[PDB]
Amino acid sequence: SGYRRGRGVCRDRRRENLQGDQLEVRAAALDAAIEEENILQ
Amino acid sequence: KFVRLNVSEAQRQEIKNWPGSVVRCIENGACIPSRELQSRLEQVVGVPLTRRKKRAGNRRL
Amino acid sequence: KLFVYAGALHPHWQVPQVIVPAKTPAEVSFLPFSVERADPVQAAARIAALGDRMK
Amino acid sequence: FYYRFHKRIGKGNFNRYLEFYQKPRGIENTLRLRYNYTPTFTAKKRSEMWKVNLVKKIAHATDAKQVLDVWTYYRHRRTKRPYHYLLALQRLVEVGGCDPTDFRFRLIARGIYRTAKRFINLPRVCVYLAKLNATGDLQDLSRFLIPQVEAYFPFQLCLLAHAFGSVRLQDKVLFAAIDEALRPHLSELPAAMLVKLTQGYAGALVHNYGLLARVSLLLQQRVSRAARHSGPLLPTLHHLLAFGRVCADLKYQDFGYLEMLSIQMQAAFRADLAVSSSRETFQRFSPFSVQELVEIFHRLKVNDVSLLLAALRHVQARMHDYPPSCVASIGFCTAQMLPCDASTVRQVHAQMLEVLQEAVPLLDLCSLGQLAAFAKKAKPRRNRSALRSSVFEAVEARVLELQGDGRTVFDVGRLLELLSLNGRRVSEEAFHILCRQAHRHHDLFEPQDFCRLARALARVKCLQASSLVNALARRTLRQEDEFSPRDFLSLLRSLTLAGPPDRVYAVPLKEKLRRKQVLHNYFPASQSEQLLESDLPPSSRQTPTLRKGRLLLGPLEEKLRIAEEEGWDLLHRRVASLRQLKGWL
Amino acid sequence: ARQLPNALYQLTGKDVLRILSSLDAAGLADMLACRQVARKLLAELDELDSVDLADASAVFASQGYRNPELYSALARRAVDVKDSFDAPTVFRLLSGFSQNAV
RNA sequence: AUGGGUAUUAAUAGAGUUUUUAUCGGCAGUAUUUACGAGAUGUA
RNA sequence: ACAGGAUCAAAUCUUCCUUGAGCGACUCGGCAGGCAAAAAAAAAAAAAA
RNA sequence: ACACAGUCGGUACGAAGUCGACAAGGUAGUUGAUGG
Repeated sequence: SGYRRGRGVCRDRRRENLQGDQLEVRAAALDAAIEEENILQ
Repeated sequence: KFVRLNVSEAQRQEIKNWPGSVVRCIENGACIPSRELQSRLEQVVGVPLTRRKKRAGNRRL
Repeated sequence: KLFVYAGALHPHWQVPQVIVPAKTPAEVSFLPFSVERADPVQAAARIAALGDRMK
Repeated sequence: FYYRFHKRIGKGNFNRYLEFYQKPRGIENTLRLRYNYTPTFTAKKRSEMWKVNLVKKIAHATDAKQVLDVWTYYRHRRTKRPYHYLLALQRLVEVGGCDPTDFRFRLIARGIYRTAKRFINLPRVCVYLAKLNATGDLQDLSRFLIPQVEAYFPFQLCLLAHAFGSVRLQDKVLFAAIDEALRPHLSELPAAMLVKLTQGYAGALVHNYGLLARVSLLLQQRVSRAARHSGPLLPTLHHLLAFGRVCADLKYQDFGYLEMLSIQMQAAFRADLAVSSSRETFQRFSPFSVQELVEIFHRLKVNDVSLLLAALRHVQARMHDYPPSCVASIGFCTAQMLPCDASTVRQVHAQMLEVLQEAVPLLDLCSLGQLAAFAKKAKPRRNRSALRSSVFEAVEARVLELQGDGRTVFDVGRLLELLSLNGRRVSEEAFHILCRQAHRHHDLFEPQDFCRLARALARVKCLQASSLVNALARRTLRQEDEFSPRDFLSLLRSLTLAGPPDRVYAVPLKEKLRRKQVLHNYFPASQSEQLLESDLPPSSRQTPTLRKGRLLLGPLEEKLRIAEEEGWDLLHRRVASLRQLKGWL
Repeated sequence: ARQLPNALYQLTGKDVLRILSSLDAAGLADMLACRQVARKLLAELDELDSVDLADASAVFASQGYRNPELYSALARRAVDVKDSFDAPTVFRLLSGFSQNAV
């Protein structure tokens, strides 16, 4: 939520970048909602 | 030597009676010094060794 | 912007130390050694035999 | 420009250095870091944003710990301002105070003292400090307060006096200057501000009867005329009772003012009884107000029989609405003041004792002691002895339930004496609890309290609290001058009879009694050595003997560890050590 | 309940009855509160209404506090102001009597 | 004193005041400086 | 500042804890003193009226 | 100005707001990576 802010944070979330990298290494309204579900998946 | 030569006569007698060296025992934490002995030690080393008590003349009415 | 010190601890108020108090080693779930006890009578005999020879 | 900064060799000694794991005195670089290049937009914003974040985080803080942590975090940010200091103080008061000796708060206090002369509203700072209990800082600020009292507003001066009185700090020069400044403005001050000024004087125990008489005359005149930032000029019964309590504290016995107050209170009682719809009862006063009035008259020893009878009649009429604590206090004062042989007084006291014995389970230690005194000072019709015995039994049963009540103030000595009287023997547990709790009250004791507690202990022995007896002996030796000949003689007799104190107190006490007898030529009809070094306490080390032993001078994982060991809070900062590098590699 | 006595003087009979009923519903049994409240109820009989009397009877019956003087006063006042009663209110009033055996 | 109407010492809101040498001649005119607070969220 | 705090509570004279090192130490806050005059080897030497 | 005193570059608004904002929280608009 701190990164999905509408007006846009001035800075990228490097902490999320690094945590996600380590994790992966170590292992019309309804249509819009479906697209949101796709990005969630 | 400074402590022995500057302390009072009774304290000197106690020092003589004590087995071993008093300063060594104090530093090792084996014997508890007296107030006069601590005062002379503080005079030697330049700093207090316990919370120094100052005497004020204040009274609550 | 550089601060160097001869000793282990630094005096900065709001900066953490690198030399810290020691913590007890973490426990383990296995016994690294096995023990087997001598028979009490033979142990008593041996202790008695050694006692005079030593002291 | 060229930033001249060098690190020098110095004059240390590190040959055969020994590592003690003690910090060095100071940081090596103490010269100011003067940047020789202009900052960028981001750099300057980060430099200046403390002016917003400090106040924002002070407002967001809901604890003194958070407030002090934020202040310490911004300690190095200059330049702090009077409104910054005032916001910090106000937030501290609202969150509920803090230790005025914590070094984090000492930063704030030292900054306040540094910028004292630049404060426009110094009295507001002083009020905040008094509320926070920073007695030392408040005392220091009087130096700069003194030459500005004549320039402040009268309500500011009244608040200043109240703040000084609240911490019981006497500053006679300041109070005299305040009185001189308020001389021309007193008549126009609101009743609340007059009460504040007089309460400050009472708390400081400055007996300015010249001021008290003027205030009493002003209040009487305003009441006679009678018959949102300032406050009304015309007083109320509450203001009159507050001024009367101030007069009781300062021992100002103004019979005219008390006559006025008695007339007003009798009229109020009559109107309250006349009231009929049960919604306008206690409109002008309350049971606590009645208790305060009765206490005022008892303390001043002014025997207004009509007023006391009217108060007792009102209490009888509407006792179901009277809190048990109010009933206990009223009974105590009325029984101490009036004879119990009067029919009305006896009937009302009997009903009050019935209700109080009913409500014993709700009473605290003070109310219990007052009830014990009142139940014995009363003169009931039936079962005089059984009533007192049952009252004492109930008080004993209730005391055990208040073991941990280390906050309430009461007369431990009188309670113990009542429990041990007429051959009655106190319960061991209750006696132990009471003697344990008596230690808190020693700083509050009078000579009569000393005598009464010693009497109680002597009677109980003839159980013994050796520590309490020793403390009593030491304190009376310190406060020998406070005692009259008879008081000192009886106190020493009781001290000896309750188990003799240590010789270190017994001998000098005898010397003091001896000197007092000579000076006062006092020798009752019924009526040692020099101190030895062996009699001195062994906890101290005034003897030359040496003893085996020691003198012990000592008494989010990263965030938790730093808080536990280093002792400060990271807040938004984050810490990591090399031990966790492989998790990021 | 233990702090109610300190506020009894700022309340009315209706307010005290409401507090007592709420505490009874919560499930508190403290005879001291009921015994203290009885005195106020008896001192303020001239202002109680039919619902007030029924509520008082029911709450005291549920609490178990028994006082013949209180119940007689309640009955007398209810008879005095019987004109304002309804059938459920009368049943509520009489249920306390039935439960308390008065 | 079955005890605190109770014994003793309120200078208490006021502990406050301009010395010595010296017959006669001479200097003493000006500037700077303390609230770099948001009195105020004004007395509840 | 014995200023704040704890305790079956301290020899008169604080048993301890707090006060990051009670602002380097001690003071002042209508404090502080650049120029003139009058003096003047560095310095010192005039209270105001 | 360190400068035969010139040359090439040279600060990246607002959230300084707040009735804010997938999986956990022990509710901090805080947190997920890391045993020898």
